[PDB]
Amino acid sequence: PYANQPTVRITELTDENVKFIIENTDLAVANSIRRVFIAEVPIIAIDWVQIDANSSVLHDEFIAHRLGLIPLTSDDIVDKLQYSRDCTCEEFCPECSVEFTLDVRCNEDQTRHVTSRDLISNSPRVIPVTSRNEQDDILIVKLRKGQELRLRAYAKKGFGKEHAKWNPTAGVAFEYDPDNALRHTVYPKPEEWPKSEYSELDEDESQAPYDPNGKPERFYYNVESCGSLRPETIVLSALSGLKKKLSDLQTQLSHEIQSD
Amino acid sequence: MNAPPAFESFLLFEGEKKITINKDTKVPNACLFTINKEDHTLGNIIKSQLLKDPQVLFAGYKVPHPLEHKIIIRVQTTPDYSPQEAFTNAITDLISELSLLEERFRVAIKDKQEG
Amino acid sequence: QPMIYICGECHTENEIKSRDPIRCRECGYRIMYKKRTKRLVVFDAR
Amino acid sequence: MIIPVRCFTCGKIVGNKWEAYLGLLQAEYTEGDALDALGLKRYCCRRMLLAHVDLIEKLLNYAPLEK
Amino acid sequence: IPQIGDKFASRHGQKGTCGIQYRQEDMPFTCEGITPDIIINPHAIPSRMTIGHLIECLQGKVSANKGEIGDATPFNDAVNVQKISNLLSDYGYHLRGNEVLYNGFTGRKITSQIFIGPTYYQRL
Ligand SMILES: [Zn+2]
Ligand SMILES: [Zn+2]
Ligand SMILES: [Zn+2]
Repeated sequence: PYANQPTVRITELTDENVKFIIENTDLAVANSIRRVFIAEVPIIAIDWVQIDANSSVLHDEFIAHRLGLIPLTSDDIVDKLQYSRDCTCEEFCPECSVEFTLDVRCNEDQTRHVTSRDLISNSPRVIPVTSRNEQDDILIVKLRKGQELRLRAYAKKGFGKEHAKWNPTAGVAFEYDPDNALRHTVYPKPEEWPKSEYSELDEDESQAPYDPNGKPERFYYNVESCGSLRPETIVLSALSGLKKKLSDLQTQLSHEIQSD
Repeated sequence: MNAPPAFESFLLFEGEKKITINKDTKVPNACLFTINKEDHTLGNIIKSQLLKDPQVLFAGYKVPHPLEHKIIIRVQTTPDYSPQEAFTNAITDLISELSLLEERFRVAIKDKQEG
Repeated sequence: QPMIYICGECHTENEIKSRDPIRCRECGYRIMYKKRTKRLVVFDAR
Repeated sequence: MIIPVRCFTCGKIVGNKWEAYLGLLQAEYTEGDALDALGLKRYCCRRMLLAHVDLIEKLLNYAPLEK
Repeated sequence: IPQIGDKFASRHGQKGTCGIQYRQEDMPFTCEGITPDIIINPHAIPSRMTIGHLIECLQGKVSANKGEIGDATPFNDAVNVQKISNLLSDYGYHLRGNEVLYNGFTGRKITSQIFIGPTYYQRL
């Protein structure tokens, strides 16, 4: 009637992704962790734009949408910043937002690539990922001689439930039972299917013998980071966020039980 | 024109309760927990943790409409137990599991970066 | 008050008052464009 | 008209790869090897780079409204 | 911005409106976390017999995994379904374009392996 005692085994850790395995947990816990990776791990992203001048060939909403999708390093700052809902300030303040400025003008004859390097921030900790000290800079717009783009953005705290720009992942590979032992899939021709990278089967064997007493355990994860957070920071923040969702739910539950 | 703001899936409206408990009259020792502004992420884990309790006879959840942003979790327990107590223990167990998982992931990261 | 317009052909900033034929003073082109307002329009980057 | 920022499917950043992709293509890479060099392993991101039409280069053939 | 009620179509007479939009965590995903941009109903295929839709989806998976543009010119004996399937089996995929998908809501595998791949859609 009590909690699982999950174990963890990290099989790869780079700056780009983290590949790990959780054992002795329920499939619902594993999938809620997977979902929180995508939808409830907050990060910083541009969510307010003011175009002072845009002579480029892309209209204002195009530039704004494009700026919103630039990942901003959010590692230590996202926990400190507040949601503008919770901030007791006006529209903005440094406690709930980060100011960016962009001011580019193509005077020279070659096309000027307005890239994420031109997004200048007031906060040194929250900068475009590509601008962080290889991979090139994200391209915001190409400008022709005489074209000019001057804007002022504000980045906010949010998560992927509100908009995919606050999603920190560039793909969450999730898998379990690589050999189809639980038979949660039913291959019409099991020989036709390639083997999982996590499979432990000799090549003559297509799928594992059916396990009637089996349950999903040993979930394999590959959490790729878009750049804002480190992959391990994505996983840790996901676990913390899920735990705080449950804690808030329990607080409200206690108020409802005692009020009855 | 008719697009709800994206925060309405996560944010509670003023005067709207996060969770409401209603006694189920069809069978004894059953309750319906209507949880607002949550989705399958918490519903699935709460249901599956409740299924681990042998004193829980029924544990299910549903999102009645995807365009709406609430879940209903039905919990029936044995007569000596309570669905509110079962729900509380399920949340406590999930919290402890996630705390242990977080500490062990921190340890695994430390080992991986060190050696 | 001035309502400065831009020329479609010579791209010249020139002021034109009401009740005035629409003519660029630099090249005589007949099509003019208004300049971007100074008002503050806000975009949610979504 | 311009290379998207993220992959529509996964959300991987592809905005910083169009210029590198073109530079690899003029370096006599095949499109597949070029996409492998940029680290686009999921066929969604390979779709993003491989099916992109840079129309902005044609829109920059027109003189702007102001000089 | 596309929304529920906007009409979309493939190049095979397969038109339809957006019924609902799910977020990436709500959509079904492959072992490598690819979610479909669009999900269309299998019942639109059999009566219509738009097998070109399926062959285009499979050829597009091969093209995206190979780094080329598929040749779908109508009468071309150098391109049939068996060749495309053999090509797709070389990139670590089921030769017929099926994949094991997982339920986005619960994370459980879907019993029936789903047919998924790149197809050219149009917004009308
Ligand atoms: Zn504030
Ligand atoms: Zn003129
Ligand atoms: Zn992708």
